[PDB]
Amino acid sequence: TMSLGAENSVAYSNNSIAIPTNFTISVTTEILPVSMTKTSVDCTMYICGD
Amino acid sequence: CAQKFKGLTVLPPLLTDEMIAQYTSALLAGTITSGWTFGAGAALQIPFAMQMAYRFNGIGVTQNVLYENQKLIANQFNSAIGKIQDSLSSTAS
Amino acid sequence: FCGKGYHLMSFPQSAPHGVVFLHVTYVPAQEKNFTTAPAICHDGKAHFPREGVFVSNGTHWFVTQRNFYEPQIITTDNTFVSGNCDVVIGIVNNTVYDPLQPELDS
Ligand SMILES: *[C@@H]1O[C@H](CO)[C@@H](O[C@@H]2O[C@H](CO)[C@@H](O[C@@H]3O[C@H](CO)[C@@H](O)[C@H](O)[C@@H]3O)[C@H](O)[C@H]2NC(C)=O)[C@H](O)[C@H]1NC(C)=O
Ligand SMILES: *[C@@H]1O[C@H](CO)[C@@H](O[C@@H]2O[C@H](CO)[C@@H](O)[C@H](O)[C@H]2NC(C)=O)[C@H](O)[C@H]1NC(C)=O
Ligand SMILES: *[C@@H]1O[C@H](CO)[C@@H](O[C@@H]2O[C@H](CO)[C@@H](O)[C@H](O)[C@H]2NC(C)=O)[C@H](O)[C@H]1NC(C)=O
Ligand SMILES: *[C@@H]1O[C@H](CO)[C@@H](O)[C@H](O)[C@H]1NC(C)=O
Ligand SMILES: *[C@@H]1O[C@H](CO)[C@@H](O)[C@H](O)[C@H]1NC(C)=O
Repeated sequence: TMSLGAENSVAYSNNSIAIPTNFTISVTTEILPVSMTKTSVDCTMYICGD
Repeated sequence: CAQKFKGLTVLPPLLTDEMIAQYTSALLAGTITSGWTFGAGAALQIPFAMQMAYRFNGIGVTQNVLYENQKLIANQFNSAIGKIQDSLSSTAS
Repeated sequence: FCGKGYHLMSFPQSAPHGVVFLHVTYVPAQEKNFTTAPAICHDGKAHFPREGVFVSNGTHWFVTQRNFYEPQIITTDNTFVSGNCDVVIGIVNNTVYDPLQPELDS
């Protein structure tokens, strides 16, 4: 059976807050199609040639 | 049963109805206990009143308004949530 | 939308029958426990931060930005006054330093 992910629990409280003290720079890619191949068909020859 | 035969079948979905509920519950818990920080990295806890005050500050209203009308806002939210059940339970789906 | 995290900038690249993006993002790390309060009462008045949060180093109190740990002394230029000290739930007694009267008293 597939696993959804790792279990976690946030330490919520009446008066508690967390502030980061350091940062990381991340670079990610992303691929998107734009165009495909252009084609043309000769119907008269394809239906019956010669 | 369910028409069947003649080579017409129905394939069950990959994700059952329990995994989706687990995902939605996790999302709700994260939104409640972290705000919007869990969508960009590690989840950071913060009191709910402060998160709502910052959300008010994000739309051009100073944060003291919530700290003065917290009870009224909570009552309005509770009543609005309560009305949704009656709205959905009606036959006019 | 433009990458995962806080977007900074992007650079395009060409691919056959397509296009490739490179997203630069800002990701926080290394959080720490802290104690927070919604408001601070000094002289029967409620003080709220301008663009920060209230943090406590166990004993003292500071104000810092929400995305980076940078403590500062709570002054009258960091907070604004509105109301009294009997309507906000969770208010904490403290002192606010005035950066004008004590030194520039001449
Ligand atoms: C914030 O995080 C950065 C990393 O993203 C920290 O920089 C890294 O600091 C460690 C030590 O704390 C460096 O490791 C050691 O560096 C010395 C000096 O070059 C080297 O001789 C050792 O062999 C070891 O590698 C690490 O190199 C350094 N990373 C970079 C890219 O410079 C930074 O210290 C953190 N700042 C705070 C305030 O936590
Ligand atoms: C939390 O931060 C305060 C602010 O510096 C620390 O205060 C100490 O006491 C006085 C305040 O200026 C200084 O003479 C000490 O040098 C401070 N200690 C430092 C800077 O390490 C306080 O010690 C910090 N920790 C706790 C648990 O309160
Ligand atoms: C914060 O300061 C206020 C005002 O100084 C305190 O309110 C006083 O509380 C005492 C009891 O400890 C009463 O006898 C006084 O009548 C209150 N008012 C004044 C003007 O002194 C308050 O107790 C302090 N602490 C907190 C947590 O609010
Ligand atoms: C937070 O404070 C409220 C009001 O004092 C209290 O009812 C609640 O139990 C507290 N939550 C805790 C201590 O986890
Ligand atoms: C903050 O402290 C509590 C109890 O002292 C602890 O359970 C929690 O893990 C701490 N936070 C972090 C980020 O470690």
